[PDB]
Amino acid sequence: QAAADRRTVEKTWKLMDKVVRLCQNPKLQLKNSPPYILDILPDTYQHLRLILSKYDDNQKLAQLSENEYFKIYIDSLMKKSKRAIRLFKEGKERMYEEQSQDRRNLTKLSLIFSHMLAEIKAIFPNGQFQGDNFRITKADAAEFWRKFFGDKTIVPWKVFRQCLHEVHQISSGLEAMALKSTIDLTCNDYISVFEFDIFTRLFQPWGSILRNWNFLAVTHPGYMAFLTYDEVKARLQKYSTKPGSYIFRLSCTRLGQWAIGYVTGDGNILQTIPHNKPLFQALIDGSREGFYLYPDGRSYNPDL
Ligand SMILES: COc1cc([N+](=O)[O-])cc([C@H]2N(C(=O)COc3ccc4ccc(OC)c(CC(=O)O)c4n3)[C@@H](C)c3cccc(=O)n32)c1C
Ligand SMILES: [Mg+2]
Repeated sequence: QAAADRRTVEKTWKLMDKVVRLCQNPKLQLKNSPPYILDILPDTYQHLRLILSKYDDNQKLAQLSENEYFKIYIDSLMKKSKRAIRLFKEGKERMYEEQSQDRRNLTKLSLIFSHMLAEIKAIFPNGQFQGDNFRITKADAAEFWRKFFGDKTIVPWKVFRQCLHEVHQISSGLEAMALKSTIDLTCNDYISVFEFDIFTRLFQPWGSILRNWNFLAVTHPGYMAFLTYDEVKARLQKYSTKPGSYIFRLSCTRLGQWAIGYVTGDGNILQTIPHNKPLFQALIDGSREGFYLYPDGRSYNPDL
């Protein structure tokens, strides 16, 4: 990780600007729906401009430029922005085909950028680095983080995996690789305390977290990962005549929280946020009551 001096941070601004120009192409017919690069990248430049404003003398810039998280962040942003630029160049006319693999990769990158924005606003609230004070929401998860990493804001994946394995054993590399793609929202091969917080909130309780993660995100056909409210309604339309069809999903706008969509006996699509109980438990309760019967339309619910 190169040092994050103002020259480097500015070089990243120019790259993001290219991505914004490329995404303004009308032939693209880009829909205003989260994650929306034309919101995320400008807001990211703004937050970076804020951070740099605070580190105004030369002993502050030495702090910021040497900040391990910030060094990693700026390097990711530059790599992801170069990737996006490469995507349009190599994708050429295939970028206007709203269903092409080139546009799907652009959507993948827009999620990442969105996750990176939420992270930096969390780690640098109001441009001031607060990474070592970040309060992990689940207490037993926070015990784990402080025990093995203490004050750190960001941790190499390999380090994180070995320490997690001491407490919750991973069965295989394929599992570890699926776990990585789940926890590592920003796809930078690191685990920040923000990503850890999102993960242990989604798949609580900590004491059985890997079982919960497998049950919800690996083996459950009802899991849909990131969808907007409208996208949930759209996907369930084909099942509006099959009450009990349901899916559950995440929101890139409100990380760390689950939502469920399901079809009522009348053929209506309702969506609900399970406040104050783990998702696997809401699904188990929901199944018994007769609401959550056919995950994504299949004919049986996965075995608890
Ligand atoms: C039971 O009533 C609801 C259930 C859901 N619903 O299940 O989607 C959504 C809505 C409500 N909205 C919100 O409440 C937004 O505030 C939150 C707060 C926490 C959230 C946690 C997770 C989550 O999903 C991962 C969402 C929804 C999202 O981010 O998309 C959250 N939204 C937004 C979206 C919206 C858009 C269009 C119609 C609509 O009614 N609403 C209501 C009342
Ligand atoms: Mg990461």
